[PDB]
Amino acid sequence: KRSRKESYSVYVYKVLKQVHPDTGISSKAMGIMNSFVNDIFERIAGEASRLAHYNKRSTITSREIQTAVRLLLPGELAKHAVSEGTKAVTKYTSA
Amino acid sequence: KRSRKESYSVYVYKVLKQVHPDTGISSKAMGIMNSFVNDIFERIAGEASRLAHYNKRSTITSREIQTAVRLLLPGELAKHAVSEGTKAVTKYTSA
Amino acid sequence: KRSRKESYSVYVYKVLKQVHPDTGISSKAMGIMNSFVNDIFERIAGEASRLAHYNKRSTITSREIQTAVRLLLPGELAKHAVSEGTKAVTKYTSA
Amino acid sequence: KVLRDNIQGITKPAIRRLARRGGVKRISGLIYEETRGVLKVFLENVIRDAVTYTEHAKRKTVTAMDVVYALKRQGRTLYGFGG
Amino acid sequence: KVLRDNIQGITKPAIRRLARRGGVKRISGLIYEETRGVLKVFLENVIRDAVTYTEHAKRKTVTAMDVVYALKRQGRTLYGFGG
Amino acid sequence: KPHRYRPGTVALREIRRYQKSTELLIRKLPFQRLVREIAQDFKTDLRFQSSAVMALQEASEAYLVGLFEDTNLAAIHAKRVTIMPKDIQLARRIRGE
Amino acid sequence: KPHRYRPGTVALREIRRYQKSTELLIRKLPFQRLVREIAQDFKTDLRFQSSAVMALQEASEAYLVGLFEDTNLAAIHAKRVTIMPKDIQLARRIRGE
Amino acid sequence: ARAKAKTRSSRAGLQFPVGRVHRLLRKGNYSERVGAGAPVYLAAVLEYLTAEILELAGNAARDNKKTRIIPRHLQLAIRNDEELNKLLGRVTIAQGGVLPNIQAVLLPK
Amino acid sequence: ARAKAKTRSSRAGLQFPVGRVHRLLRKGNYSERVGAGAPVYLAAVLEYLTAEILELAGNAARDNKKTRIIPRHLQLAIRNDEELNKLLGRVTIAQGGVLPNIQAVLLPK
Amino acid sequence: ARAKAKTRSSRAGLQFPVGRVHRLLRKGNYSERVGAGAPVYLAAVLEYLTAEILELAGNAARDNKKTRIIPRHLQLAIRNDEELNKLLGRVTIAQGGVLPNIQAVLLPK
DNA sequence: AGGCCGCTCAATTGGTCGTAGACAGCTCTAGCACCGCTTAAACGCACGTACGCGCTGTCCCCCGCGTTTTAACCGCCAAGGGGATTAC
DNA sequence: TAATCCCCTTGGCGGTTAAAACGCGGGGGACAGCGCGTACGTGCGTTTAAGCGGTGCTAGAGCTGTCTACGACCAATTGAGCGGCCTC
Repeated sequence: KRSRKESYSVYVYKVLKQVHPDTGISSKAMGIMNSFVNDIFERIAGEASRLAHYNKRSTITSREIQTAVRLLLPGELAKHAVSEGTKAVTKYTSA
Repeated sequence: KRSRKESYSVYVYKVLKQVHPDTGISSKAMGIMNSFVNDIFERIAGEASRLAHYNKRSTITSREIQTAVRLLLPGELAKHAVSEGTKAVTKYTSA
Repeated sequence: KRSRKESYSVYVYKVLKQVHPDTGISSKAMGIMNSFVNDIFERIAGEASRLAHYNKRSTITSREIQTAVRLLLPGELAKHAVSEGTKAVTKYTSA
Repeated sequence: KVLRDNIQGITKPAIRRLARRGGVKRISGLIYEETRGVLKVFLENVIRDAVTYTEHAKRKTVTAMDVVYALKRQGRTLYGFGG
Repeated sequence: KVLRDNIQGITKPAIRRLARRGGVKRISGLIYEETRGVLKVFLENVIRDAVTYTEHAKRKTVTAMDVVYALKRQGRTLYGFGG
Repeated sequence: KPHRYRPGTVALREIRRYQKSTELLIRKLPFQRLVREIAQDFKTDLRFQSSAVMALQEASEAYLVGLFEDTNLAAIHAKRVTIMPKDIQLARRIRGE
Repeated sequence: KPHRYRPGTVALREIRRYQKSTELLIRKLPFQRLVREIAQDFKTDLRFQSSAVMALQEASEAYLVGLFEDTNLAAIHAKRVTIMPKDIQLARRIRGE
Repeated sequence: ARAKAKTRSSRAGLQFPVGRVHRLLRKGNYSERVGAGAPVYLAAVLEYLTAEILELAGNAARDNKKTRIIPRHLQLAIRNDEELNKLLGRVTIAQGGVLPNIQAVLLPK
Repeated sequence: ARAKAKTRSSRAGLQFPVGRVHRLLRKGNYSERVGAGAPVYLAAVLEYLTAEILELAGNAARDNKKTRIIPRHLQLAIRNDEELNKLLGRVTIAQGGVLPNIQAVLLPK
Repeated sequence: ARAKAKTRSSRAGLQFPVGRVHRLLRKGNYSERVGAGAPVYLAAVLEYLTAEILELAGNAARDNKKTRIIPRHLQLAIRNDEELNKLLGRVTIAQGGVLPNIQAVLLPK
C-alpha cells in the first residue's frame, strides 16, 4: 500500500447526504472543497493566533474562534455560524 | 510604579550614528521605525513558519529564513541581504 | 629543496567566492590582482609615511590611513571605505 | 449625548484639502457626499473590527493598537502608533 | 537543448478567446503583445517563488503543491490542487 | 481692479501647498465626535484614546488620498480633470469593493 | 450569398460561450514549453509535473480574466468598447502593481 | 473497564472530525493550548459553511438538470453569494469558468 | 569559574539583539524549535534594511537642511525607492504626506 | 596554559591577512611604530576594493558567457569605471587589450 | 525636545544536558522525459465589411475663486471619575 | 477575578480668529453630433505543430534504517538596555 493521507471526502459526503441525499459529487469538486476547508481552517486558525497574541493569551478558546468568525465571516453568515457553533458547544458541553 | 515597554530605540540610534554621526532623530520617526521592524519581522517570520510547514520542518533554520528572504524581499535587496547574511553567519560560526 | 614565495592567493579567492561563488580564476589575472594589491598597498603606505612626517607623528594609526583614503581615492568608494573601516574598527574593538 | 450629523463634521473644505493632498485639481459637486459615504463605510469596517477587539479584550476604551490590527486586517497597515 | 521562444505559444486566438471569457468585445492589435508581456512578468514572479520553494525542497522535479504555496503567497489562491 | 488669478492657479497652489504639508486636513473635534457617533451605534458608551482618534484620522486621510490617486489616474484615463464619483466607484470596484 | 455575421456578433457569442464554458483556452504543450524555457532561465534542466503545469495554467487564465474584467471596467469608464494597453497598465497600477 | 469510546463529532451531533481539527490546531502553531470549545466551535462553523455551499451546489446542479456536483456549479453558487463572494474574493476555482457577466453597454439595442 | 559575558549580537558584530529576536521568534509560535542560523540571519537582514533606510533618511534630511529625521523624510525615503515601494505598497506612514507628484496634464500650457 | 588564538583577520572577520599587512607595513620603512587601527583599516579598504572589482570581473565574465575571469574582463572593468580609472590612469595591464572605442568620425556615414 | 546621562531591571546567554529532527544514504518504482505515429484541431493570413476612437467647434454649465461673516474651533483652565492596569 | 489608583480620559467654560460658510462674476470642463481617417472582428481555406494514443526508461520522487549534529531549557550572572530628566 501507500501512506494514508487525510482528506475531507467522507465528512463532505456525510454533510452532502444531510443536505442533498439524491445527488452525486465529482472528485474535482471534492478536492476543491478540501482546499476550501483547509484554507478557511488556516485563515481562522491564524486569526485566532493573532488575537491570542493581541490579548496575550496562551490558549485559544471558542471565545477567540467566535471573535475570528465575527471578524472574517460577514453578517448573517457570521451570526448563524454563531448560532450553530453555540448550539453545538451546548450539545457537546452536555455531551 | 511603572512597567517596562521594550522598543528598538537604542539599536536604531546606534546604526544611525554608525552611518550618520551628525544626523538627528525625532521620536515619531522612531515610532515608524519600530512599526517597520515589527511589521517586517512578522512578515518574514510568518513566511518562515509557512516554509517550515510546507517542507514538514519542525525547525526554522538559516535555509528557511533565507528562503523567506528570496520570497518576500524583492531583487537587489535580497541578494545584498544574502551577502551580509552569509558573511554574518560565517563570522558567527567563527565566533 | 625550494623556498616559499608568498602571494595574496587564497584571500582574493575567498572574497571572489564570496561575491561570485561560481566564477573561476585565470592565474595571470591573479598575478594582476597581486600586483594591484601591492601597488595600492605601497601607495597608501607611502601616503601614511608622508602624513606621519608632516604631522611629526612617529606612529601611524587609523586616522592617517583614513586621511590617505580621503586623499587618493576620490569620493564615493572612499566614503564607502570609511564606512566598512569604521564598522571594522568598531567590531575589532568589540572583539 | 447622542450624536446625529457629525459626518458633516468632516467639512467640505477638509475634503478639498484632502483632494489637494491627493493631487485633484477640479472637484465635482457630487464628490463630497460620495467621499463621506465611502469614508463612513471604511470607518465602520475598521471600528467594527476595533469594537470586536475591545469587547474580546473586555475593555471599554478604544485603543490605537486595535486600530493598528484592524487596518492590518484590511491590508492598510499603518506605521507610527506603537506598532 | 534550450528553448528561445514559447511565449508565442500563448497564441493570439487564445488571448482572443480569454478576452471573450474576460468579456472584451473588441481587442486592439496592440493588446496581445503587452498582455503577453504582463503575463510573462506574472509567470516569472510565480515561477521564481516556485523555484525558490523547489530548491528549498531539495527537489529537481517541480510539483503543483509549491505552485499552490506561491500563488497563495501572491494573493491568488487557487482551489483544486492543494494536497 | 483687485488681483484675480485664473481658475486652477490657486488650485495648483493648493496642490503644491498640501503635498509639501504633512499636517492633518481634518478638524480634530468633529472627527472625534463622528467616530464616537458611529461607534455608539455599534457599542454604547465607547471611549476613545485621542491618539487612537488621531490614528483613525491619519489612516482615513491617507486612505482617501490613495483613493484619489486612483481616482485621478482614472480621470486622466477618462480624459477629465473634474473628477466625478463614478471615478471613485471605478477605483473601488476594480480594487474589489 | 454566403452567410456573414456583423462585427461583435461572433464576439458576443464567444463571450456567452466561454462564460458558459469552463475549459482552458490556451494550448497546453506550448504553455508547458514556455514553463520549461522560463524555468531554465532560473534553473536549468528542471522537470515539471503535468499537474503543476495545469495548476499554473488555470492560475494564468484566471489572473488574465481578472485583468480583462478590470480592463473592461476601465474601457467603459473611458466610454469605450475597444481596449487599448493604457487600460491594462492603468488597471495594473490600480491593483498596486 | 473503559466505557464506549464515543466520537466527539457525534457528541457535538456533527460530522466534521473534532479529533482532526484539534490535532491540527495543536500541530499548526497557533497556541500550544486550544480551548475545549474552540475546535468544536470551529468545526461547527466549517460544517455550517460546508452544508450551505453543498446545498447551493446541489440546487445549482438541479438548475442545470445535473445530479453530480461540478466545479462549474461551485463557481455559479459561491460567486453568486455576495458574502461568500467577499469571503472568497481572491480565490480561484480550477475549471470553474466564470460567472456569466455581460455588461449592459456591451449588449445591443 | 564562569565564562565572560560576550553577547551573540557582538558575535555577529551587529547592533540588533540576537537574544531578543530569537525569543520573539520562539514566542511568536512559528516553530517550537528554530535553527541557529535563522535569528542571526534575520537580524543581519533587518539591520541591513534599516541601514539603507538610515542613509535614505540621512540624505533626505541633508537635502532639507535639517540634521534631524522627520517622517516627511521617511515618506520621501520610502516612496522614492522601487524595491522599498514593492516592500511597502500597502503601508501607511504617520504624518508623511505624499510624494511631490503632479500629473503633466495639471500644468499650464 | 594558553588562550586559543584567533587571527586578527578573524577578529575583524575580514579575509585579508591582518598579520601580513601589519608586518609588511612595519618592515616597509614608513614608520617604526604603527597604530592598531591602521593595518586593519587598510586591510578593510583593500578587501572592499578587491571585492568590488571582483564583482565587476564576475558579472563582466557572465556577460561574455565565460565562467572564469580573464584580464580582458579586468580591462573592461577598470576602463569602464570612472573612479577606478582615476585610481589607475597610468597603470598598464598585461594582456588586457583596450576598450572597444571607435571615434564618431571613424564610423561610416 | 534630543539626547544625554545617571538609575534600575529583566534579559541574555554559557555549560551542560537529554532528546528528537532531519540530513545523508539508498533502493525502487512510477511517472517525467524521450521517441516515433497518425489526425484533424490549430493557425494564421490575406481579404474585403462594417465599426471604433477620440477630436473641431460649440454649448451649456459647473465649480474655483475671492473676499465677508460667523459661530464654533482652538488653545487654555479647572473638575470628575472610569477604567486600565497591575500585583495577588 | 476582587481592587484600585492614578492617570488618562470626558464633560464644562471664558475668548479666537481659523475655519467654516456664502453668494458672484467667470473662466474652464465635459462632452455629444457628426464627419473622418481607420483599426480590427470575421468567412474561411491551410499548415503544422498540437492533440491522441503508444512505448522503452531512468532521474529523481518517494520511502526507509541511521546517526549525529542541534537546538531548547534551568539556576545564574551579567552588561546592555530601558523607565527618567532636563536642558540647550
